[PDB]
Amino acid sequence: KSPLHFAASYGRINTCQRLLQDISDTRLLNEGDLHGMTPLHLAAKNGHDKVVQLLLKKGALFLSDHNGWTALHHASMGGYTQTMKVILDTNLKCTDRLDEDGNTALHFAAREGHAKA
Amino acid sequence: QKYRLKDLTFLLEKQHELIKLIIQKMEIISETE
Amino acid sequence: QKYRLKDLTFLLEKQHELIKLIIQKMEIISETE
Repeated sequence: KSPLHFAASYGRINTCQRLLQDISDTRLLNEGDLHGMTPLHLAAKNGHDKVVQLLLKKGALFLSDHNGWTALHHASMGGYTQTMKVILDTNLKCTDRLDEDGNTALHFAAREGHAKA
Repeated sequence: QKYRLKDLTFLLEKQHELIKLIIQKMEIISETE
Repeated sequence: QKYRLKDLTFLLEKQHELIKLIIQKMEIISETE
C-alpha cells in the first residue's frame, strides 16, 4: 500500500509492474490513502502517462477523493495533456463529472491557464 | 529584461523535467517503506 | 535589478550543468529498461 503509492506518485514504473503481480486481489489497486487518493489519482496528478496506462490496463474504476475530484481533474489542474489524452480513451464517461463545488475538469484547466488542455 | 525572464522560465522548466526523471530512475533500498 | 537578474541566470546555468552530471553518473539497476 505505502510502497505502491510512492511508486505511482513518482512514476517508478518497474516497481509498479512488480507490485501488481498475481492479479486477483483488486483491493490494493483501488484503495486510497488518507485523502482518499488512489494510485491513479497520484499518477495523474504528477503527470505520468505510462503509469496511468498500466493502471488502466488493470482497471482502476475512476473513484473520487475527499473533494470529489477524479483523475481527470488532477491531470487538468496540472496541464499534462498527454495523460489527459490517455484517460479520454477508455470509459469516455468521466468528462462531465463534478466535484464538491460543481466544477468540471474544464473549469480547472481554464482557471490555471493551460491553453492546450 | 522581459526577454531575459522568459529565457529563465524556459530553462527552469527543462531543469524540473530532469529532476523528475532522476526521482523516477534512482535506486531506493534502505529508505524504502 | 537587471544586474541581479544576470547573476541569477549565471547561477542557474551552473546548477543545470551539475544536474546533468548527476544523471550521467548515477546508479540505475532496478529501474532499467
